[PDB]
Amino acid sequence: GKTEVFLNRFALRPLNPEELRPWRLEVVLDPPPGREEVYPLLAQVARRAGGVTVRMGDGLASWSPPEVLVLEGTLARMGQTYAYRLYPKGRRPLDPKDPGERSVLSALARRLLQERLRRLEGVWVEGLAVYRREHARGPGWRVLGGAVLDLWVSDSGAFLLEVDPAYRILCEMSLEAWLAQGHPLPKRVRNAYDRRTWELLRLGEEDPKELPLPGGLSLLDYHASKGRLQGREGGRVAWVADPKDPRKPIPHLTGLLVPVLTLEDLSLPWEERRRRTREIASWIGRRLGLGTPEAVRAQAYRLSIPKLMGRRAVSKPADALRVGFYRAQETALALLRLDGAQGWPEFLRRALLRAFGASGASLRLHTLHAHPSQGLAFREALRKAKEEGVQAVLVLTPPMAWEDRNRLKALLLREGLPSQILNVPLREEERHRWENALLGLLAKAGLQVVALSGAYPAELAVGFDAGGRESFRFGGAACAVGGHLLWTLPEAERIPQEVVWDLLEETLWAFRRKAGRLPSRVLLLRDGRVPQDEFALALEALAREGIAYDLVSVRKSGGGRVYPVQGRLADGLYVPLEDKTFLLLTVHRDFRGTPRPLKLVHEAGDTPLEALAHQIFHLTRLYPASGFAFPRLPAPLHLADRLVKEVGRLGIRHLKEVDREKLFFV
DNA sequence: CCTACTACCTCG
DNA sequence: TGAGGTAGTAGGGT
Ligand SMILES: [Mg+2]
Repeated sequence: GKTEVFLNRFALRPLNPEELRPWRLEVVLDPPPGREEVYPLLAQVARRAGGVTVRMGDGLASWSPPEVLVLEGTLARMGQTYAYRLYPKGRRPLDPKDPGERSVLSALARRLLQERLRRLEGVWVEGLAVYRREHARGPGWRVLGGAVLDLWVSDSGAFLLEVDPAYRILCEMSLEAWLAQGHPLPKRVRNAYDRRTWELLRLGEEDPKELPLPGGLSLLDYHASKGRLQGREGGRVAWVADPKDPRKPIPHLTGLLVPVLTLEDLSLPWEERRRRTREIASWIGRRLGLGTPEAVRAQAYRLSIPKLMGRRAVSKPADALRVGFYRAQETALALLRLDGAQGWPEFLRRALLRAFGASGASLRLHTLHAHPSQGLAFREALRKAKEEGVQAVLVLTPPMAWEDRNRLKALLLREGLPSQILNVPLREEERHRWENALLGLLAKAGLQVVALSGAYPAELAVGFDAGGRESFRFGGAACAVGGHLLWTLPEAERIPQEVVWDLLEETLWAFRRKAGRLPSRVLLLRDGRVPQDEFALALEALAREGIAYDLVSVRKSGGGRVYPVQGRLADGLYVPLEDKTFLLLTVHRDFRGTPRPLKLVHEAGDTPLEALAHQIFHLTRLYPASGFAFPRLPAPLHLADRLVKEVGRLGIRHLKEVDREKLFFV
């Protein structure tokens, strides 16, 4: 079932010979810099030279003639002040089919765009973003509307425009004028004289004229020495703290600070965004000399709608609260009220009783008559509950302090009980909140509430997540789904490539328990965010235990946007691009702006791409703790993310007191 | 490319 | 602590 789509990219004219044959320029820096310092330097030199020049190798490339560039000059990096001399080395014709050359050409194109935007009338320009309309204004502020553009070169030697509409919140005032309008104090603020930012702590009346500043002159005298005040006598003392270490305070002036405004002190329907993409594309196209922008169309396919099921077919995990679960053994749940009231609110008890009745499962509801503020007796009531088949506890409480939330969760978890919080006051009308809480509680108690009916290539699908930003050197989490759902952690700084295999191996082991075999083929999912080689060991071991596998990277960005040529916009959209890579629009709702397609890469294995798309998109529905909206990412990745978030939150790098079939972290 | 924060709007 | 995605904002001396 195929269709056709638009991407938010636009084809423009092919590059002329002069652009294919740009000026090449050698660079010398006195003093000669190191090895891990030369590149940032060269970029700085390229900005310094002026014109449409970029870095190429250890030199520069330009579309502007040497005669309008700044050939000799002075510069300052990390203390070392350099002098640079440029030497024209002729014109080097680059080929777009060559990736390195094309990368240089694309840099030159981005430069071209930036320069053409800078010399443009009537618009408000910032970087590669252009803003054309005032969408809102207020006493001292503004919300501009426009688009973030991009411009690169295809391997075919042609320009490519990318357009995505956006708003920009701007402040037209200094901090003092902002405060003089009676507006509240912003959390973040900026130097009016440079780009450094701070967090605003408070105000001070320790007058600016008489405020000693580390050996010598005063606040005012200091700032006036650097010619920042430029005549004007600045405002009152603003106490500001550099974002890094908020412990140490630093004096400043409200007349030299500019509020950094957030929406705290603006989304578009897909159809509107499509429109404005078109409009802005046309305008930029006219204002450049790039020609007529022609939107790139792509072949797409409509994946089949997943068939969720409980004790009867279902559309969302909430209807299982009426219809019954997929797998429900006997359960005992327990209530703990941190407020003053007693017993279950009747609607929760009723919903639980119905759901279990319609599943042929027994349900026991215990009520903990103890308070978290009794250490010993509370732990005794806890163990008494646990020793009577209690599998999870629901917590009715006022909004908790964060630290107390963490403490309570930790305490209950260590005695062996996963926990769900639901805030009071709580009306029966607040349907989605307590239904969501109930689904969460059920999933934490070990229940399989929904499952996918269908034939899937990989019997087991596991997704990973790292504790560190860029390696698994700190661990450490994995989640899997058949189909039953499990999680895995490492066991208390390690060789990054070993952690991954540890997680995968245990996962396979749990599968060996509950299923009695090893899986035929498996689906390995990673959110990229890591080098591939951290998986090499796992890939080889997988190929050594005789297990078939696929490795797919799943990224949230870099796919741009996808619109339909005609008709309505739906999910289950699979857009093939080429070599092992594809877009996948997993999730969308009308009121929910415009969807952002996921970008997926097929790194290992050799299963048909469409099949992988099918299963991944289907796993989009298997997350059981939402219940009204499906996650954008496949359940294993979503769950893995939540798991490391919760491990970091609770600090449970050592937790062997809870079963791995229970999803305590939702 | 990635995270975090708050705001918004609904509830496959 | 209900949760989802899409928005905006930020981040990868004085
Ligand atoms: Mg939760």
